[PDB]
Amino acid sequence: QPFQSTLWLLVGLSVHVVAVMLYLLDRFSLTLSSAMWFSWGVLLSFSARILGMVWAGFAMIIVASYTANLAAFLVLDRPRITGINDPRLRNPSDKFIYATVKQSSVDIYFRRQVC
Amino acid sequence: TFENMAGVFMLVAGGIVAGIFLIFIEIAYKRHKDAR
Amino acid sequence: GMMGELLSGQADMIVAPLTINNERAQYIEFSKPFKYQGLTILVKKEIP
Amino acid sequence: SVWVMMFVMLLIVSAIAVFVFEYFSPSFTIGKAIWLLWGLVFNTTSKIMVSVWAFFAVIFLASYTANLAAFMIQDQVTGLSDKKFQRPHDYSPPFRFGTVPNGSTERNIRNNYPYMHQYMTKFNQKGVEDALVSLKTGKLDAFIYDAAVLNYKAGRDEGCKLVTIGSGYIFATTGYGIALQKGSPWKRQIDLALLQFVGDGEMEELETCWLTGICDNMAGVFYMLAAAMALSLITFIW
Amino acid sequence: AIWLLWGLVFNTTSKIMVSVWAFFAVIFLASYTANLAAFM
Ligand SMILES: *[C@@H]1O[C@H](CO)[C@@H](O)[C@H](O)[C@H]1NC(C)=O
Repeated sequence: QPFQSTLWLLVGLSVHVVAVMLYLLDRFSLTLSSAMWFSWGVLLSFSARILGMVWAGFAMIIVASYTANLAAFLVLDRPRITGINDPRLRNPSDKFIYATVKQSSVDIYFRRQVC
Repeated sequence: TFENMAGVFMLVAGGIVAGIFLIFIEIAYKRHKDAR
Repeated sequence: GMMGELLSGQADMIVAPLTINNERAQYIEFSKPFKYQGLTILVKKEIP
Repeated sequence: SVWVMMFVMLLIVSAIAVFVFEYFSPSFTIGKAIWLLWGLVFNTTSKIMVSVWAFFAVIFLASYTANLAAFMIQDQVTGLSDKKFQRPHDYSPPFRFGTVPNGSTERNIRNNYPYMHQYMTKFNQKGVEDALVSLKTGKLDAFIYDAAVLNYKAGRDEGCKLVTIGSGYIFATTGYGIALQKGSPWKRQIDLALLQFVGDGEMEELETCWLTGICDNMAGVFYMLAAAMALSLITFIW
Repeated sequence: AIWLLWGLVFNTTSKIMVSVWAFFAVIFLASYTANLAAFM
């Protein structure tokens, strides 16, 4: 997933910091993995209601961002060459090499054509 | 705001207004059916 | 119009947004231009 | 007005079912309504009318997400009226501006900003092409020269890293043309021909011959995280 | 097992490794649906 690989750790950090806060809240009115199980189940009541709401918001934000990124990348990358009208032909660098066979009609056309 | 949003906003009010009357008449219909 | 009024003596100096054409320049001298603009197409807004 | 619309709709839907539940009482207090409302999103014969509304809301949010995804697929100094040009010593990195000597824009700058020579003299060059390599190597920050030359340099630049400031900002246009000596009677013969060439399209067809050129999520996540942290801390306090 | 497999789509410590696979499959099918929508 080369779609901003530096930002994928942020999602993991976000989904990890919630677990310890949930466990602390549960301990302040279910020891090791119950909080993680509940979080993953709701990702798949006062404070608990707010936690569910923020988890739903996180899921909605994640799915919306994924859909937007996919839609953008489908058109921005991996969709060209036009021809003489392309200004890069008039100023060709070493990156692109234009070549043909000598003593042909192409040489005569290039010699006769202006600009 | 948008046309779809405006349509949904106009439709939900009519839907809930119709549903209130539907529930009110359905309660009476169920009570009458149970009485019979 | 304005060119006819100038040629008839009713006016001497023309200060207005007047374009530059070959026919106009063949009879009326033009000073330095103010701004460089062209012609565009105007279309009324269409609701979505 | 979607925000106010949903704000006034949530209040209505937080009682449209509470009234029915209260009428059915003769079930518990508003906690049930809150639970149902917050479980309705994502994943008794009166629940059909709220299930259909939930399905409609799911369709609406899917359409909103699709519209946002479709919309998501489609800076520097604003000109010479910035205080940085007047006082380049305000910031730790000094501004590196200059131009070739014995030119034409230097006198125009002098007639308007005569105090810029103290900085122009320290960054003078011996050629227009030296500005490009100076900028590439960091020896200069910007190049002050004619707009036409800059457009060609941007068009022929490798990688398109060089670009004119803004959307082609032009100040003191005074476009140049063909010069002619005093007293020459050929001005009336040449100006008409040049105007005819311009108006007949010779300039437009010859433009392509030479004038060739090539032409946030993080903030939202941070704001949402800050809002969630604030809600969590205020809930813990309360 | 058949019921769990057929209910896994859309909406004991060994269920974590199948729940993560279910989430990955949901992401995959969402991507497939997006690609199909964009292909039209
Ligand atoms: C500019 O003119 C001065 C005249 O004294 C001359 O010494 C200098 O070499 C000239 N510079 C360029 C780049 O022509």
